[PDB]
Amino acid sequence: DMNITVELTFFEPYRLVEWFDWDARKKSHSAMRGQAFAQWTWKGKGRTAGKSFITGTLVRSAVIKAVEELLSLNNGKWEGVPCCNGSFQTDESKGKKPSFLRKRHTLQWQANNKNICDKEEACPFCILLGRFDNAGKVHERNKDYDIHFSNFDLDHKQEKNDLRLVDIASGRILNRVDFDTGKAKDYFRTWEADYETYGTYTGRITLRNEHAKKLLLASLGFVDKLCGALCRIEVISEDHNDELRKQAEVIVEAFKQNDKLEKIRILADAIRTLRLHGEGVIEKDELPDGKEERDKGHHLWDIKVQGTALRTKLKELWQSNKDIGWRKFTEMLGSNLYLIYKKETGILGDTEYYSKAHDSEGSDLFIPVTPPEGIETKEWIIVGRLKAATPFYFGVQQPSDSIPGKESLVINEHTSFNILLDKENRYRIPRSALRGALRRDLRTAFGSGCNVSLGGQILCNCKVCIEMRRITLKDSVSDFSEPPEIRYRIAKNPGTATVEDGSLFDIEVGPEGLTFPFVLRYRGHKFPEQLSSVIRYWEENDGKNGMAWLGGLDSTGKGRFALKDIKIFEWDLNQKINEYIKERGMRGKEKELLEMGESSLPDGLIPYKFFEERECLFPYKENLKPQWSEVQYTIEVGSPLLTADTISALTEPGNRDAIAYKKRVYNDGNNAIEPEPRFAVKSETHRGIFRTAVGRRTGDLGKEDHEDCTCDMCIIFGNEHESSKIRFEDLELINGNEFEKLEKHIDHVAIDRFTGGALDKAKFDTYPLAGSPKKPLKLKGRFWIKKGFSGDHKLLITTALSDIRDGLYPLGSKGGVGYGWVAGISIDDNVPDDFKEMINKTEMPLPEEVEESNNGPINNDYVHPGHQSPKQDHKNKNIYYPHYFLDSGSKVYREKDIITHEEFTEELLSGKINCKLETLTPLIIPDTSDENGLKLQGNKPGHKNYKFFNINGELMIPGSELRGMLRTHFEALTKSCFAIFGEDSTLSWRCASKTLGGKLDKALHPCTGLSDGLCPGCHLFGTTDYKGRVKFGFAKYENGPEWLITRGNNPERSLTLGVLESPRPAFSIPDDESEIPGRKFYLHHNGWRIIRQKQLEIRETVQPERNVTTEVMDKGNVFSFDVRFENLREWELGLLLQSLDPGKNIAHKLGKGKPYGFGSVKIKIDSLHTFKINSNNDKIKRVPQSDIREYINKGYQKLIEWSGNNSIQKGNVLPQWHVIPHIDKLYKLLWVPFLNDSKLEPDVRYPVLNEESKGYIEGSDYTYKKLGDKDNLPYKTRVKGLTTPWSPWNP
Amino acid sequence: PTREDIDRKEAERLLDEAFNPRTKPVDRKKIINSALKILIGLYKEKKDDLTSASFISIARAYYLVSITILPKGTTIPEKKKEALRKGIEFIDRAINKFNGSILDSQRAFRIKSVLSIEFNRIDREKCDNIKLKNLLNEAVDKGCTDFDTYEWDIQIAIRLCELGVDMEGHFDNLIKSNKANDLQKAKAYYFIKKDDHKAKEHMDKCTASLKYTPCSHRLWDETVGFIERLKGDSSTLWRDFAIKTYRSCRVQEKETGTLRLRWYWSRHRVLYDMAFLAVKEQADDEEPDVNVKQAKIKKLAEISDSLKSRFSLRLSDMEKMPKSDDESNHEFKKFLDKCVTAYQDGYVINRAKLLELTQVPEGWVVVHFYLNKLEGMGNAIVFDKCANSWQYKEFQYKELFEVFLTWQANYNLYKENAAEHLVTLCKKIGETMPFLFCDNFIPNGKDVLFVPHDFLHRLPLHGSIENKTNGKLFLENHSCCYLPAWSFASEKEASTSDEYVLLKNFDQGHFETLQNNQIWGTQSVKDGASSDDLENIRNNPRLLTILCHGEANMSNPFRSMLKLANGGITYLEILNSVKGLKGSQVILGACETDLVPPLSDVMDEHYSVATALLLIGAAGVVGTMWKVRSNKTKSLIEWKLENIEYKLNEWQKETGGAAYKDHPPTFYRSIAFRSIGFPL
RNA sequence: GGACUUAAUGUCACGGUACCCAAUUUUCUGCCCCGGA
RNA sequence: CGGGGCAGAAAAUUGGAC
Ligand SMILES: [Zn+2]
Ligand SMILES: [Zn+2]
Ligand SMILES: [Zn+2]
Ligand SMILES: [Zn+2]
Repeated sequence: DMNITVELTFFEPYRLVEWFDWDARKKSHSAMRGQAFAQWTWKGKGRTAGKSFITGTLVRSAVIKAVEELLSLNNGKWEGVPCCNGSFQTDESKGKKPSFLRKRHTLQWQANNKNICDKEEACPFCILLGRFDNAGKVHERNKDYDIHFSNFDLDHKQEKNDLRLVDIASGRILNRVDFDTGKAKDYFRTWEADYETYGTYTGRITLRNEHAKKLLLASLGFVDKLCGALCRIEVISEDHNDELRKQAEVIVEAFKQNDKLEKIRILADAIRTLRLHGEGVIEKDELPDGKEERDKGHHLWDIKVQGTALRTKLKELWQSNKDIGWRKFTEMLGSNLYLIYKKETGILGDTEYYSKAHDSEGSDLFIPVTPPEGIETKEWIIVGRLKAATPFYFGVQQPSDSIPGKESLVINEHTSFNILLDKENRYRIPRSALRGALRRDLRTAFGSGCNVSLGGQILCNCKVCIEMRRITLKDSVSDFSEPPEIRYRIAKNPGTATVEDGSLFDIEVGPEGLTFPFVLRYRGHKFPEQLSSVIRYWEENDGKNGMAWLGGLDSTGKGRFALKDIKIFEWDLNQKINEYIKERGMRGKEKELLEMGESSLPDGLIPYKFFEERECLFPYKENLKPQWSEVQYTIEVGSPLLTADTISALTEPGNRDAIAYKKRVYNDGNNAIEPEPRFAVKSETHRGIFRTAVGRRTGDLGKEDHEDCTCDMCIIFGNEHESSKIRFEDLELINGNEFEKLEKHIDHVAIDRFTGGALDKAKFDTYPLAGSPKKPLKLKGRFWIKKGFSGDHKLLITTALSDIRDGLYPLGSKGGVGYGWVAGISIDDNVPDDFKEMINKTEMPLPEEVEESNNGPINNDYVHPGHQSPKQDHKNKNIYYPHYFLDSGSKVYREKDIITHEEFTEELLSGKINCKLETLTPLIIPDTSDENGLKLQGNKPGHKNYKFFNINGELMIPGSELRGMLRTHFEALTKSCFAIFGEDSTLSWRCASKTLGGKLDKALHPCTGLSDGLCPGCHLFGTTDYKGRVKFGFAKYENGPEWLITRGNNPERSLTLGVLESPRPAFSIPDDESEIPGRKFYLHHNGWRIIRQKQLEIRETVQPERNVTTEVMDKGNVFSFDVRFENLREWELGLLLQSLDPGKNIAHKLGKGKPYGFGSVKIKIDSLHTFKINSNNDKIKRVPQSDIREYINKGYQKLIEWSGNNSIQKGNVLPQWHVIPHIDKLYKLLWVPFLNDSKLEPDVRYPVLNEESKGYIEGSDYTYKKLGDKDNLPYKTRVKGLTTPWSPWNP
Repeated sequence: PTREDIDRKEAERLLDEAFNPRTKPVDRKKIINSALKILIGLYKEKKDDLTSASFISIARAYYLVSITILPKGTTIPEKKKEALRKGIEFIDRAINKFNGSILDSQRAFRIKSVLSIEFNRIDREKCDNIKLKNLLNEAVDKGCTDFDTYEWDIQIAIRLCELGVDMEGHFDNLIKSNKANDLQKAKAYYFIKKDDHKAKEHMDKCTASLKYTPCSHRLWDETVGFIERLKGDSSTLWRDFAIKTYRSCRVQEKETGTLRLRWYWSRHRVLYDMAFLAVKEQADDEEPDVNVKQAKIKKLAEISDSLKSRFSLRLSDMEKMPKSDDESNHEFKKFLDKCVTAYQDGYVINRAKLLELTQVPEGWVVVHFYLNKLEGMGNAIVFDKCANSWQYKEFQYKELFEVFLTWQANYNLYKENAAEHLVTLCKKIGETMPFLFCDNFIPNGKDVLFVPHDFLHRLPLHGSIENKTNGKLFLENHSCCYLPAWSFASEKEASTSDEYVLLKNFDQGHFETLQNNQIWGTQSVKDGASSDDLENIRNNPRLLTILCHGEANMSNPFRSMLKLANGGITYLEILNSVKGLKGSQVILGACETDLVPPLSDVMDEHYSVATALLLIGAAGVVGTMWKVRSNKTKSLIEWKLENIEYKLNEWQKETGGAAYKDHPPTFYRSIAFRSIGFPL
């Protein structure tokens, strides 16, 4: 008779359940499921407190199981005293059933006994079992028990026995995944406790027979698991969150009052990222300010929240709080605001299923197993580390629904997608995910398996379950406790090629390069070969990649781990069991073993040297290796690249509108985040490009919905019923160290279509990476392909790769103006040979090029008559105005059957155009990145100096200017609507009726929706709700003599301009009695000599700082660029070709200084190609001149049909463009009068100051005073002179 | 609002068109989805509001929703339960509404009552009989007795009458109404007036009409439930009712889907058990003539044979179906469409050659086995050709199952070392069925053909040990043969060539003396035989051995494939490919547990590849029941090569396989062989 | 020392991967002439 | 006798499948 007190310690999180009476336990499914957990009971009605305990019956069950195993391992003996088989059966008659009714196998052995166990004598097994006692199924005095187990209580030894459940436990949800499809079902939830603070339980055990003490102690020392975690057994506030929620409600009310509600996700969940910065950013107010007038620009930080602005704000609230911390403050503010907004804004198949407990007659059996005598048992341990080669993600649910103790409704789900962490904000790998991945890989390696069933009257006997019943793992935590980053994701509408409705969400991911502990234990007779195959598959070494997939989002390449530093040891349970008991099997001391020398290992633990290498196991060669195949390639980009990032752009202090994407990478060495970020292109874009290309190729993108569809896309890329069979990864820049300035500053602006001046609130800039044709960027990535693909699918993938190589799909944003254009693709040499052979087969063969008959420089043959007023005056006497207005319409044709982007129609062409540009007058393309480039802002302050646009020291022309010029020309030709206009403006004299938008005609207003109809210009070039069908690229420099070298005081490659400022709309409209004339155009001349000669004392104390100095380009320079189009009709292509080159003696205008005769260029077409997409997979070819002339004639026919006249007959008429009035008027504006030997140099100048000018010459009195009064020039005469080209103002 | 009435009127067209059976289920599911989604959005838009008249429509559409969500399940759907459970909550709130209209309240109570009836049909613990009784009484109180226009009132009245509520005041209008089928009239006649003639006539008409109703229909469920209720009351009509229903079911089942198919409705096992019980009970009488008794026993054997023929499968398996070019593309799709349409029909509108059992060669004895689940009893029917007699007996199988499970569990861990439990299993088999060793049941010195049942298919019936001090084996005095069903026996005349074939594919050179003998055929692929190499024998040889592995499939019997040097030939492929093995003798190397999966229940209807070989035209197969060493297989192959005119039991007996007391390993290694096929 | 808090000849819950589907993108020329105490 | 404008606007922030 003795009383021993024992304590129990946990090393992993364990599980908790609510306590119910045995009679009432049948009503609750969760209580029936959790019958082997720890129990929790409330203390008072309507309470949130209580205390937890562990029943002694469960400990008794574990102890007797350990006794059975120990006796089995020693052939039914212990310390030389034999034991018998015991008893585990009862009769329904003459008695009653026990309360738990075992459902597993029982280890048995040979009796080897001579005396039947009775009340006078019994073996230690029959003493530990309450066989011959005075206590039965009813507890009466507790004294009759020969051996008694008491309840185990939590050690609240410190203080505050009033313990709350919210401070000990937390909620989580698990699920079951189907092997064949990859989807899940029948989830369930449980409770998880904290082992670091509440992990000790104390209880008492009473024993009254001295014939089983040693066996009981050994069994106590042999128990390894309890309540779902590894265990050891030894023998001795409201104010904060309330105020912040009130402030969040105040901010929501203010946002709704200001009519900015969808913007709330630009404040909330976007200021949450400040947890990665620290308090320094707010303590110094280094936020990127807003300029917007250089006085009080908001840049997100000036709001109307019923007080001061949002800048006289949390800088005064962090000081107020200073308690929860920066991280908690930002996180709680963001979460509260997001939840409030989601609440403000916003069928079947839930199927939460718990395994039932069966009850039927004849459903209980006793199955004994007798192992052979002489067999040996061992115990193997595997230790190592798991390294993340890619960002990972383990999913959880919203914390508002994970409160342990609490909980007419339909589906409504969030969009935040949190990640799993512990109470100290460290990263965690749960045991359930590792066990699931291991089971899946084991079933794959074996070749056969079973789908897990939950009823379980008899346990399964398949190949996988037998091995899985011997495998033990551990929970893993890291040493990194820093906030994670956020990935954004959208979807595209296949129709308009724009962002679709309800298509935004975000996920949280961890860094790449972290390491986690790894433990695995196996107990049995022989170490399997499938487990070795799985371990070798997971390991990485000498050019091999680890192939461990963990967690979710495997389709976008998230969570590929690698196993390293593997060590394998081995116990011997037939002669070294005392050492195993004494050392407790190294439970909870595995890192020491990972970092221990060979000589320091304790007795019984020896290294294992029989671990097979690769290529010698039959598995992993027929099952595991061909599972996933790797394809690697490099992409060369010869254009600036910009994958936009908004939150970073509005958070970092650079004060830039848009910046590039980058990520954080963890470094194993020195255990720190590498402070140099890495630029990359996200795997989501990589997947989307391939999916869209394949869908458009095979024509499955046009289907309305894919609920139960099984199209080709649903087979290759998966759908909501089955997972995807292709997995993508990231494209990372690899040659970033070869650039002296990796990023370039580029500016953009929008030009009004009426006054030729920059529009209001239309200025913006980008910060892309720097790429040039002679120095391109390099990106390297990969993707994986599953086995079982047919030849057609491989052909489709190869065709998609070839399409990407050719340049059909640019990367990033702003691809219509020359960004992200691909130059070539270089496949690696380790890809499968058949893939390379297919790439060679599908490579574009020799095109059907014309044998130099009519495939040379295509030059138009057309002569415009030109204006006759300057033709009859070769003495240069008349004076003309720099600009005139063009009037047409108003009758705009609109189309409703607009062409979608999701199909290559058979009767529509798609190709590319190559052209050259030649300059006639000096060209100026300013570079606004540096305002002091010539380095002359010293002795002369306030004088801006630019140079010519260049990337890596190569002169270029941006595609935006070319796109704008040709778009304006096409709009003028096709009498489309005004794309850019200043709707609101007022006019004053030295008080009008309406604004400038009221005088504009109704039909000429810009298109605002896809229902009314799209004019040809908007239908061809694009709108905010409709992506355009043409693309333009950058132009490079090929040859040319030099810059415009002069001889003065400044550098010879520079010039000083004059005064140009403030276009005045209130000049063509005298007072409220006239409508707008229309588009404004300039004229070609040679007035740039006046600036050149008046230089050198154009600067001598006449213009202090109103002028600028910039480099110039000389005549005879050549540039070359490309133009792309797809799904084009015939007359559309004809009009495009005609506008790209109207003919001879007609040119365009481009650059700065147009009213001074600067920037006149001519464009000629070098060639033209067109690829045809049919069932036979046709290739590209060069068209002859005849079909091009047919295209132009068809365009003329369409235009003359649009004219509406019926008197003029239609047919095969040679193209005379002077017949149409507005076309002739437009072409009169672009006539070059100094090209041939017909110099006829005119004189075009703005009117000079009245009497005190500098260049004013006596005579005609051309100043504004004479032509500014209604005595010498009536208003109607002024309007007529303005709306008539080449009209002299000399008289 | 003025929007609410127009929206309800527009959305009611789609919900009232749901009573049109013309539309296919694939479109019915989407139209009802749209008709439900137009209404459910109003809930999340107008939370805590509505006119309380469109509130009942949410529950009414939800009732019809659980018509297409029922399939794609194995044994019980988890969404059919959820649909009614959710529709109850969306009608409880409509009940609490204070509109106060008469017709609206009547319709709401009608919908609630029918939903509760369905819930009680599919779930009892969540809806007891008392609650249903009270709800139906309340529905009757409001005046839900419009029998002339709506069958829902008829269903409510029948359900109330079946519970014990007297309904004499509505019987006349219940009978008169034309919207009542035959079963409802039979129930009204039996449960109200206690009449028998009208009930017999009406349910006879119903059973006769049942011949043209697929097994997916609910009418089968109602019929079996009514027959079970009649049996519970100790009536007399059930004995004939069960037999007639079984006849109708057997006639209807003959649709010939790939020659072996079913649907797996919940019933069709209790129905067969009830028919068996009724026939046995009516045969237990002391009729003055014995010919009627012989006819009754022959009918019992006929019922057993009709049950044992085919096997059933579930939708998860019959969808994930390996395909061929001839049958899988057409017959499977037609069967699937027919079954689905039949399932979604009654919920919308209510309105070789088989031989002879007595054709056996002289000197043969046939034994038929049947395991009754309704009463937990065993049966054994024998027929003697010479004496022209039939007998039957009974036994208990509640501990034989446990002994077999113990043997299987020990064998799965210690293959050879589990030979001690085999002796115990054989002794238990001998003790449980003592009529095998009785001269009055099976005369000594004859041939025995076994036709076992579900879990008896895996027992070595030829190695039983008699229950005495020095009991002997069964095969010592007899010579046994096996057959999965009597329907697999066909007339066959031995007209074949005299060539031998070999097909070897293994991992190690365990067969070195083999593959080098002179007598092997020239079409042998001994060096890595492939799947299409088997299809190159077309001369009807006499012997053929295939030494290779096997792959086991746990759910689809059609997916188990024979392991070769290729992707493998499966059950469907072996039925659709091999055409040149008619009338020959086949020998397999060593596999009987590498193909069939382990079993957990008392039943199993899985088939091996030996039945596939029997289906293509082979006259007999010889295989090993469990894994043995290659020495015995090679010795048997050489013995079969040397001669074919000697029996197999003689070889087993002369090799000392009857020494189970001395060396259990010898018994284990020797009694593993058995012969499949009936020599006609 | 004890209830709140177990029942004893029978607890495979280490019997279940929060799992599947979606391109931060569409559109826009770093341009320029009359004035008002 | 005198004089600088613009340094972004407009939309999509979740839908389903179980
Ligand atoms: Zn004992
Ligand atoms: Zn299994
Ligand atoms: Zn599809
Ligand atoms: Zn337009």
